Amino acid sequence: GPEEITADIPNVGEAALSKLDESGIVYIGAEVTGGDILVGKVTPKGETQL
Amino acid sequence: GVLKIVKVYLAVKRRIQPGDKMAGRHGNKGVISKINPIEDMPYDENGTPV
Amino acid sequence: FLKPRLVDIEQVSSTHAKVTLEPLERGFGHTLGNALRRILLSSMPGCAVTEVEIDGVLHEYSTKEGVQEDILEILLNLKGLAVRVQGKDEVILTLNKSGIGPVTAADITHDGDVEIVKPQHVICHLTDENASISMRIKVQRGRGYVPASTRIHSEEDERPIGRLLVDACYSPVERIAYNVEAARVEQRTDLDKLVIEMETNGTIDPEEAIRRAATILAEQLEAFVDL
Amino acid sequence: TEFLKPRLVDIEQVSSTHAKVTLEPLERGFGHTLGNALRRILLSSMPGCA
Repeated sequence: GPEEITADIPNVGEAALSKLDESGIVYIGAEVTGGDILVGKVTPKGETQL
Repeated sequence: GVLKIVKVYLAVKRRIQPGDKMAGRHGNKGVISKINPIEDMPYDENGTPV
Repeated sequence: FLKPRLVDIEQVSSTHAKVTLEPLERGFGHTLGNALRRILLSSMPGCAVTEVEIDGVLHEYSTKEGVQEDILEILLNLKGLAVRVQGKDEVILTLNKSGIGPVTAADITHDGDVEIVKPQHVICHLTDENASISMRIKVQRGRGYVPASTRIHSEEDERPIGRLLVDACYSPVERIAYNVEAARVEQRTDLDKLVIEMETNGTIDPEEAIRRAATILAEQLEAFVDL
Repeated sequence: TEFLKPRLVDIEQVSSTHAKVTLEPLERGFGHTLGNALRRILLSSMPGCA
């Protein structure tokens, strides 16, 4: 499937998604450090088989 | 194959720390070893450190 | 074991001065002068601007239309603004100005405890008839050198992206020099003097400084006197 | 504007004449400012009978 730039990322807290706008891209001018999410991206992988 | 691309531009400001390479115009290289306090700096009779 | 005491404190300029200590025994002029230079140059009270939130600025790397100073360059100018407080450990100063001309350090809003020691200090220029700059300048007080980098650990939602941080410059002292000349009191074998020529931004008075310096000195010796 | 004080000072005796004492929590540069100011007065001005 196609990969989405959507801001909905499995398993991330509100503090992580804070620095992102509704669209999933970090605001211009927001100061970041190692590990902060610059761009939310998610790719389809089906039937995990756990 | 690429649906969309997001390019983010980060501006990091790095100062100086042990390990950086430094040289004069005369071919003398160097690697900053310690960052010493102004208290321990050799000073002249007038009191201006080096 | 005759003990010293201070003597004439000669102000020369608002910047620097030469303080003197008259009753020093043999070699004690050096033992102090170096030990005093140490704490003077390093650990002293100072108040330097820290967090600055400006008008329309998202980050220190942009340019405000109507002022010829890059935002980064204006922040650096603030690090060099000398002020002094009295009863507050942080005060937020509101600077406003407009119109073609220099924006100096006297154009800020005076507060009960605000004393600007260099009203001519240039913050930035203004290049257009109608162009206005508003800034919240948060000045706090502290000790040593705290660079802006080590500040972003507590963080805890400093979300105000318009609040740009600068590096903490806290210190009055610029240049300290000590000279020991032989002081002849009318009757004594040989005694020495202490001429401490220091240099300052004017935000600390000489007698105040040398006390808290020596204060911390004996305060560290506290443990020393036993085990 | 609070100021850091030492702690721990285990005293290791070397026979009965001399010893090596140690002081852990000294701030920047204070090790010299103290160590030297005490070295100064120890070697020079002390009560003695010779």
